[PDB]
Amino acid sequence: NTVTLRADGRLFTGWTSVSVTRSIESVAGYFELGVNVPPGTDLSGLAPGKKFTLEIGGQIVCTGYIDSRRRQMTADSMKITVAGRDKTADLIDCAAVYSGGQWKNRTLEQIARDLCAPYGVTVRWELSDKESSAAFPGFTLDHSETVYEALVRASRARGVLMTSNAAGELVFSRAASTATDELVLGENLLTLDFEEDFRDRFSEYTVKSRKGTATDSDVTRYRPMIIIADSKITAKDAQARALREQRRRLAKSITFEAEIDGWTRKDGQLWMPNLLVTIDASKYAIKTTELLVSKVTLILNDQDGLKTRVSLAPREGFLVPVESD
Amino acid sequence: NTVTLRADGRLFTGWTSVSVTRSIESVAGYFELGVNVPPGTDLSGLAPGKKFTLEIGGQIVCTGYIDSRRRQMTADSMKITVAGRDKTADLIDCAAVYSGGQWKNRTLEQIARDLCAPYGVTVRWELSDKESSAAFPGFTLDHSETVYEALVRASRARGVLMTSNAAGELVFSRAASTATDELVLGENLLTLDFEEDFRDRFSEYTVKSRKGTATDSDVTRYRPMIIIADSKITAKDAQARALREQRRRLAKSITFEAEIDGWTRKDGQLWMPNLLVTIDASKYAIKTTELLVSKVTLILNDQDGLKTRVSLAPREGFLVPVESD
Amino acid sequence: NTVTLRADGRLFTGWTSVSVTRSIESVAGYFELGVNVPPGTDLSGLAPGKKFTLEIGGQIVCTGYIDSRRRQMTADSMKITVAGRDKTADLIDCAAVYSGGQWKNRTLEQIARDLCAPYGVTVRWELSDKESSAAFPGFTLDHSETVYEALVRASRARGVLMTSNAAGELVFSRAASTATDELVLGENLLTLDFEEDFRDRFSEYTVKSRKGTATDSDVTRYRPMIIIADSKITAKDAQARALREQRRRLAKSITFEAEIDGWTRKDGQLWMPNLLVTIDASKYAIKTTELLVSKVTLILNDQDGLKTRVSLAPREGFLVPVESD
Repeated sequence: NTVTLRADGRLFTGWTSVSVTRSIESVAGYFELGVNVPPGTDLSGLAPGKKFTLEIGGQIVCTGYIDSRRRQMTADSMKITVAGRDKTADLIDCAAVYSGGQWKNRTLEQIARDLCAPYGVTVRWELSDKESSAAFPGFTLDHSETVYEALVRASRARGVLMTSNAAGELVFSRAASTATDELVLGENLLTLDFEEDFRDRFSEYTVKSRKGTATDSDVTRYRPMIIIADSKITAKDAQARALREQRRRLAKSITFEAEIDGWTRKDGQLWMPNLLVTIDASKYAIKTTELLVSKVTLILNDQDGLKTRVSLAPREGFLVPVESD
Repeated sequence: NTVTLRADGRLFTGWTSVSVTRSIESVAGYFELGVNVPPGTDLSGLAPGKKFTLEIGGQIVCTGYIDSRRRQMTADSMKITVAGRDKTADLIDCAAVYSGGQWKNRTLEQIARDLCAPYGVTVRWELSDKESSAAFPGFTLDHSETVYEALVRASRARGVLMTSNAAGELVFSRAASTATDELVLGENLLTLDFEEDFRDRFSEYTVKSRKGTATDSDVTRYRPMIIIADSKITAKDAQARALREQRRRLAKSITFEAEIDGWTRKDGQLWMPNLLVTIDASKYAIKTTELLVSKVTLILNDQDGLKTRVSLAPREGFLVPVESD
Repeated sequence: NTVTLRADGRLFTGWTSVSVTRSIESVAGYFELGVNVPPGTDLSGLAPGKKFTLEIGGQIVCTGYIDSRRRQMTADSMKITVAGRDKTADLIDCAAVYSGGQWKNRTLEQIARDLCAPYGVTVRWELSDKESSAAFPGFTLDHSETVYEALVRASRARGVLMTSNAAGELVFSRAASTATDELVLGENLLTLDFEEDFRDRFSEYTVKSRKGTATDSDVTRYRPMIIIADSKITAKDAQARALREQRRRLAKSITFEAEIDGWTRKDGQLWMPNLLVTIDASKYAIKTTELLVSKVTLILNDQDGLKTRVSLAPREGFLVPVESD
């Protein structure tokens, strides 16, 4: 639909270039808009630091602060490029700070609340299982680490994913488990780039003399990878690390890059990551099972048209094994 | 004007490709010339290692040694590319060596003299204040560090910049403080690319439990960055490091990339870095204060013409805070 | 001639894109084939993990496992790209594993046998001198290092090169010493790119207080490089390391990139690395001595034709100095 940027209380529309990205791998979506402006156009509202809201046809798709403003000019004209990120960008950028220094008997959601507080970021817990909500006997910050880094460690200790959403909140969840969309070649799926790469896949991963391992049945030949770990590591944290490794490789090994027509799914909602979907390219013998959308890039160009780039990988690659500490 | 390369005592002119760069960030300017040569052309003088002098319309703009020679040929023709750097390149490349191993009650200028001596590089002290010239009770080299690295540490201990000039001398100074040129869009300024990027800017920088901090008023929201430092660090060396960090980010955050017509300034001199200037792009509401030229690239191409690329950033980004050791 | 890929027992031909690379620097040649396929084409045999044999006009040029399969499709057509490497790729990828953990009085060839065994890779010893075959009083693996890394250390301890060949075997040898081919500009040599770069060349290299050095007569001015090494290092392992450094720089400093017509040498054999050759570009005053082929890339494209890319550097750059441990 129509792209609108709400900044400095003002409203900006008419962008000739648009690119909005959001992925699981990150705790912050990114956006970038472009357009040529006639001399004498006030751009005071698109200044870095300005609070913004990025809307499309109405529904908000990103809220945070403007990161950058670029003006390229000649005697004749000027091209402006504005870029920003979800409020959660501060968590990725800045140090973890907590009046105390640690927590006692506090859950992940609770520790996140505290870390997020000074950044004015709200935490969104979308889990309803006992394991993930279990409290941490104790949790301590690690010298100057970012909020994001501290939370990766705690979230990893609870086997949950951390992401962000429009509105700019920190969301805790797990890879979608129910398929809700279908990509069909020739219809909503304009182009599909399916890549199966085993260069970094191993038959068995062994961490460190304590030890633990994870195997990968898809790798037909003997291909071991050894990971050196701390001497004092549970047979559990070993098996977990090993497994994390196997899944990370799976994720990067089996991938689909799809070009969708338009920006919305069948149900009208805008494409977003963490959606389980299926692909049908039968014409080329390709019909897939459950693929998780790891990333989405909504673009608008003159030589690209209104398209969405969707990256997908096996759901299993995004399950977070439980690792202590 | 006309580009001439004086090498092996000979004189070479007629280059079809020319690119000469000099920036504050470095202690050595770089150059590269190109041209197609008819079979049977002696290029023995453009051999790597050959001492050279690069002149433009007369005035020398770079002197050092040829670093490389490239010949690309077909049955029909050959394209030659020669590249070199100021004599000071050796200081960036090679180990710091000193018959003794340390100095006692010696100034920065004096320590530089010694380190530069074996490389046949002359030191140019362009400072006349007591602080910068203060002698070092003691100064010691650090296992295999380069001349450049040793001098960065000592120059940092005196809050001064280190650069090179035509003639290839090591120059000590501070960011220019007097504006002497004006870039006007449509006139001498053909194109301007103004970039304001706050992705790496923080509201406060804190180094390390000793501590010290520096804030950045331009960053409206709470965005802290913690820098872990040695336990035994002065409240001074802490505040200094913190401040260095703030300025380095400023430098990379607010930048202008300008395309100037020709190679000379209004007063006839060739463009060079460390010049305080002002920019006027009023047509697009842009009129700036004092910007320091951090880099200059003089180019000559068939599809570029005779132009100069000038990179500018706030002067304050280039002031060197005093840090001990 | 004709490019055929034997995979899954099947035979695939008609590739529109072909690129096969092999270089000394590596223990595994790489290949990649491309072609557009009509809907309904079975590609089950080109699946990652599949054992393959890459033949050209008959003679095999690479044998190993398929690493990747890529399918790019639109409603209209699909482009397939398959890539693989010599069997030896596993040695570069995987951990060194040995039922014991060490060897006693075993030669390089023997240690390689053992390390290679679980990967089903056969060792090819092409040396007949006493030094290289001398047994190691003792040799021990180093926590999780790859087979390739363990063997680099042992092969370095014997001054020999390690490479791979078609058939996918691990070969031990030394840089070819007899010239067997001549590249002549205008004839078999279509284009030549000769680069002489001294930016990373030093007059003297000194390792670490034990010490040892190597000089480089080609560097006319004083340019020292110091390499910090372990305190307990022989005056021998010092001189050796220093020399390795000098040769590595030589290799990257004086280089020729040549475009050969076709894929075969004069004697009919396909171009391969580790061939001593001479170049004659007299038309441009260039007639070289003995250059070693460090790499070869056999390509077939629509806008490139049937060509071979040959990279060459001074033979001396590839002699492996003896370093203990």
